[PDB]
Amino acid sequence: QVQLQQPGAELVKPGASVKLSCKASGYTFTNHWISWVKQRPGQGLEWIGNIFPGSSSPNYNEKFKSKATLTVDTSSSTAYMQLSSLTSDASAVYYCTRWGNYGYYYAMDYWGQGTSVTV
Amino acid sequence: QIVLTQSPAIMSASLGEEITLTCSASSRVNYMHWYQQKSGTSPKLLIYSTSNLASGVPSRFSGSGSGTFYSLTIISVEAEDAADYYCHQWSSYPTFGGGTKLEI
Amino acid sequence: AGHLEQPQISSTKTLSKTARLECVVSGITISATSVYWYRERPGEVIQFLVSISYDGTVRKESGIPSGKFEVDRIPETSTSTLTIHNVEKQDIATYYCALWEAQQELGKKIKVFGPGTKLIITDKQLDADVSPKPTIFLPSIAETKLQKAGTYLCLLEKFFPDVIKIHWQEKKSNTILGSQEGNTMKTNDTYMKFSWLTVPEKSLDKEHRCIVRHENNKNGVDQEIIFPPIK
Amino acid sequence: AIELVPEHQTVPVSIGVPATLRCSMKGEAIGNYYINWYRKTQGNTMTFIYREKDIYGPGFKDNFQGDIDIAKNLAVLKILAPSERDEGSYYCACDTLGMGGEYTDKLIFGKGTRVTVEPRSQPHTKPSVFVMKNGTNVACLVKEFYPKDIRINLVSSKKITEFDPAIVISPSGKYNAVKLGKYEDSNSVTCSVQHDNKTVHSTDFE
Ligand SMILES: *[C@@H]1O[C@H](CO)[C@@H](O)[C@H](O)[C@H]1NC(C)=O
Ligand SMILES: *[C@@H]1O[C@H](CO)[C@@H](O)[C@H](O)[C@H]1NC(C)=O
Repeated sequence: QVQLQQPGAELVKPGASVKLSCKASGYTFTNHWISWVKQRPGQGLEWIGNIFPGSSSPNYNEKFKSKATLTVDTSSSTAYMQLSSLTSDASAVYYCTRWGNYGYYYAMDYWGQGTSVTV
Repeated sequence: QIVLTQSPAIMSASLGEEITLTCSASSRVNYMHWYQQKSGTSPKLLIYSTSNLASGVPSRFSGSGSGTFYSLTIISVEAEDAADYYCHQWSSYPTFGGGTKLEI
Repeated sequence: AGHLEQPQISSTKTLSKTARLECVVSGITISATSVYWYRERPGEVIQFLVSISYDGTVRKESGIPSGKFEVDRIPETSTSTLTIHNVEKQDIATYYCALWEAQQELGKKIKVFGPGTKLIITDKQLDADVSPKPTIFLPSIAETKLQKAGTYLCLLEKFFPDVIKIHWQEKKSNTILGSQEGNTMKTNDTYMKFSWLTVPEKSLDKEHRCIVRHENNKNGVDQEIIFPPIK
Repeated sequence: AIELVPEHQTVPVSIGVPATLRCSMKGEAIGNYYINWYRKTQGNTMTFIYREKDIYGPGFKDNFQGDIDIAKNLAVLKILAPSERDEGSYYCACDTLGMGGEYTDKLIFGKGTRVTVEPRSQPHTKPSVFVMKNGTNVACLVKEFYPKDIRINLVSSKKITEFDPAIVISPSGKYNAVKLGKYEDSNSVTCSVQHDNKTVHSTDFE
């Protein structure tokens, strides 16, 4: 039983910035990776980036490196995402996932409910 | 870098017959994972690490694959099984499949 | 305290042909203890391959069909040699040799591993100037005089096997120097690589050379290119 | 058979904070066997770290620490101070101790954990770009920059092939870089490297 709380939805103006926050609970936050996945209507899933807790310069996708910035706070036990310089087509659903490690071999076993962001 | 292609995009399977969902790769991948996303719900994990079965999943969901070609099998098709299925793998960074719709 | 040493850091051979891998025990005769071999296929864990003991029994594991990679030991030169028969794509892997050494304390032993060989199999290689081609880069004017430190660049190119070993050490001292390098990039036909070294004032008044270890070097010896001393 | 599965296939650690690594023993019992640890910092150079009972390698007693737990049935290796030299992939090995009629004493390994290191935060510093060449090949040397981001170009660059610069970490914590280019003409020319805001030139700095 692991929970990955994530807000409902957000609506922002074009050219603005959005901060999406995913809060983890239950499991040990330090051990497991966290990834952010973007989903659209009529889509093929894309991976934006991932971040190990207590780390710097997390890995980013080549199509989201300039627009996405992932940070974590061990004290807050939350994972944050920042999206900037948005466009018309950057309206989708963004999920936060937890990577199982021992025998799962980095499978996103627990998922967030997702945030629907439209502009 | 591995390209995961799922064909066909939309596949029709009548209720009651066991059918296999297939995920193909451009290169060799060690372990592959399968996700089920129903209508208006976040994706779930069914089969983790090439046919190991995730907790809370009915035992009739099993996978089969090796090398490059991987597949997922359902023993019994039910009404509740309508969803969209993706295949995921880790090769120093994730790579999701196209996604196939399962309908009754 | 003898450390295993394998003269070849890479091995390229024609497909479906015999390949021979050897590792020599430094300064110590093997005597009673046995010599082991391991294999690391890409994207896989290393697994024990063969073992030869003082009696002479050649141990193996599951699978490992007989008549493949016979292992032989030479007490005359303290050399254990493994030769692969009918090398193939699945045979493409990395090979290590190990042996248990007994500590001075009773009942404790440590398994020491060789540097590895990284067996490589490819298409019909051509021997036209596959040796690395170097290029000396002299430090620029008003750089060492004003920074009190020196920088070199050992440019290298046109070597076919994937792995190459480059390290820097001054002519008068055998110990190696802490060097920094950039990974190789794919070129038209082969690879290229450059490494730069920083030398303090104490090593400034010395003549440096760039040591490159490669399987396809001329005459099977490490290539040497001399950097004139800063002095 | 016996399987050892490492906890993470990759885990970044920073300089100065201790870290732990665990290899899981999906087998009969962790207590019966002997657990080793190996490091491959170089391309293929294996480096023994810790055999089961308080016998380390050369110079690894101070830096590293090993321990075995029974209830969780794992094998824990603790790094007390990560560093650039400590950056490497670590392997967990299982000693079979032999059986009643088995004396091969082989090692059963697990997959490596690519442990990458990242420097501690320090104030930003200017890179002293130095152009240097020999013939038609030129490689300007930006030497002492801390930030990771960098934008590059070569003035009057007519080279057929462009080479990606290499970013490395100096022992002083400030990254080093080299950008190289071979020109078929106009070899005699300097290099310009823009870092942080605006531009930095090898000209008028030489
Ligand atoms: C390799 O091929 C590329 C593209 O065809 C070319 O630009 C380059 O000059 C070639 N390298 C040679 C001829 O050494
Ligand atoms: C810093 O960069 C901005 C644009 O990125 C520019 O407007 C500004 O003038 C720069 N600062 C200085 C001191 O030049």
